Amino acid sequence: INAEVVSVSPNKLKISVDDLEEFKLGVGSYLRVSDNQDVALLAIIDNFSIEVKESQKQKYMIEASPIGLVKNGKFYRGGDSLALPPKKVEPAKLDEIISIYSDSIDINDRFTFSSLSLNTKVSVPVNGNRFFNKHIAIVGSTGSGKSHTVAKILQKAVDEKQEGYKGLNNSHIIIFDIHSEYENAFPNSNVLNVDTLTLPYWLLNGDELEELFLDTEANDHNQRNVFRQAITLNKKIHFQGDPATKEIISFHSPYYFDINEVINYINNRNNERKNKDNEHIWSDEEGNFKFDNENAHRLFKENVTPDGSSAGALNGKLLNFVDRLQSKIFDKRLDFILGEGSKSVTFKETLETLISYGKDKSNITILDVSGVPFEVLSICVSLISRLIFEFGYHSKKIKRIPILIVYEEAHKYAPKSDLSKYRTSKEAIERIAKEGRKYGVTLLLASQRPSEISETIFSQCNTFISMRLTNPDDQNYVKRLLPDTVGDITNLLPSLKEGEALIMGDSISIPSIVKIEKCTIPPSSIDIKYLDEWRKEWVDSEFDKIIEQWS
Amino acid sequence: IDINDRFTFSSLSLNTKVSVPVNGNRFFNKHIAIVGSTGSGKSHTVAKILQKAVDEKQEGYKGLNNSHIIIFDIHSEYENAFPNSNVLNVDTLTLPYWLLNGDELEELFLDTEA
Repeated sequence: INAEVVSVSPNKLKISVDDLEEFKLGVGSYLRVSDNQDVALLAIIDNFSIEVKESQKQKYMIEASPIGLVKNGKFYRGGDSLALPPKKVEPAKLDEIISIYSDSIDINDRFTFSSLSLNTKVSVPVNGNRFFNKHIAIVGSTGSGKSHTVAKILQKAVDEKQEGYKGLNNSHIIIFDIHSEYENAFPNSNVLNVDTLTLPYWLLNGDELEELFLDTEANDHNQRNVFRQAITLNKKIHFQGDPATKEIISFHSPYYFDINEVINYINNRNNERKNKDNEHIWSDEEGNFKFDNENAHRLFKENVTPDGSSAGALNGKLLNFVDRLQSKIFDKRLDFILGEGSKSVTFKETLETLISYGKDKSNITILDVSGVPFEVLSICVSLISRLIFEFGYHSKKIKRIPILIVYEEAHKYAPKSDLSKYRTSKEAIERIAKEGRKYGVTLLLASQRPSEISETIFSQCNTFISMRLTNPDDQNYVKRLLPDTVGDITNLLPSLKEGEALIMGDSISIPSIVKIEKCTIPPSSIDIKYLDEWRKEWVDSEFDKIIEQWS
Repeated sequence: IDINDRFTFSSLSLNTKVSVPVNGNRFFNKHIAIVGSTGSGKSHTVAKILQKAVDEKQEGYKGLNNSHIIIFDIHSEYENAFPNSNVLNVDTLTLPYWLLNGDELEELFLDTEA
């Protein structure tokens, strides 16, 4: 009567308020509709309105959305028919808001890293087991502090430990940051950039190893056919294992090979010669032989001279091929993956760095891919993604350790586009998403452009923490891909504050607008302060020093 | 499909309760194509039809039926699949040269280029 619900729809609650000051508050506040005790329905507020009757004081309209009903402290989603035209409205108390989030998850499995935006005092704990074992997607536009949330979750991930022992916990954290953002956020972490990390070229699969050395645009099927052939025979001779395994070895099979002998194989095939017997005869100081699958290993050496007065069938068709590989094998930017240390490294040492079980075991491994060239960025981010998945695949085989692969700027690796330069990372990250949940290898898509991420990869993640999203194309992409929704809270995305997040999913009890805790040590990236350097005087001695290094 | 004609070797993936028979009279008499990349279990699915065709026997007798499947396997992948089968590798199989025609005999022995 004084303040009464006048429209009870199963999705929208429209109530009558005579005066707000006596009623007590903003958009998104929680409302309780119960004049009868022992049961209540909790409704979040959509919007206010004012209808003027022109004969009395104006009545403030409050449209609310029922998020669910509470019975004896237990929150159940849905809208019951117990609501009647004689109902009462008043703001929900702090203890009833607390009971929505506190009672749903047990004390041991609570994982709190934020608080409600409407009321700071109430803290929202997410179900930690359901949050981490399932894939997470943290999308929010630039300037919204998205990387602060990806940090503050991970600082709470390391700090979440068992009470039995204090120290380095069970987890493992791998971050693929391009902006070098999380160096300051985790100072005790193990950081690997191009100058120290040495990936092996032979661990690349068939899809990965083709695009590292070739391009699909300027290479025909006959041009690549020797390249699959040349590596395949080089794999078997360097294979020191049992002969009962070597027949399964192919170009897709990750076994060690020497790339420089493959270059000599391509270069020698560029200079192949036909004799009077019409056979690719070959000459070296050890003897005289013909080109065959048995005697192809002595072709791999450099000191092989062609003999014959007539050219071969595949002669001269590989000079463009070998020079393409010749440029990459001494490309100084590709020294981390085709260098001398890549031949000398082992698979044990390769996985000892990415997992970081070395001299300084740390929870968090940072793979700074800023120095990686952009044409091969989608390959190193694909090789490591497969390697941790293969580590996760074989960790349960030797046990018959969850690893979070944080993908900073995840749309750069896994885009909606189907271009061949992003082909390697998109299908490998799909294997992390679709399959790796049961092997313990779980991911974290952190990106400021969610709409560039492919839908298949993005939808698999079921817990959706979102900061301010204000690009209209980004908003329509995320709001279409939602597993759950509450009426007027997805429209609040461009109006979110700094550090204020929207987190939904089956881990959290109810979708809500939360405020992530402020980072004591924020993920600040050290950059070239352009206006600070440009304000200084003209540096002239430093130009001569650069060219000498270049030369 | 008639009762004597039904040849079930699989079940629906979206509903495993229902069995999916094929017209086995029209299944084998017209040519079959099994297609799938490595690691897809295609060798298991290829073998499964061949066990079921072998086990497809009339109840009036106990023993061998009239199954005749000849396998050109290049990866040596179904030697362990069928224990009652005969495997003929190179030291046991014997191929006469005189049964080759002149088109095969020219390629096996000589080269026209030299």
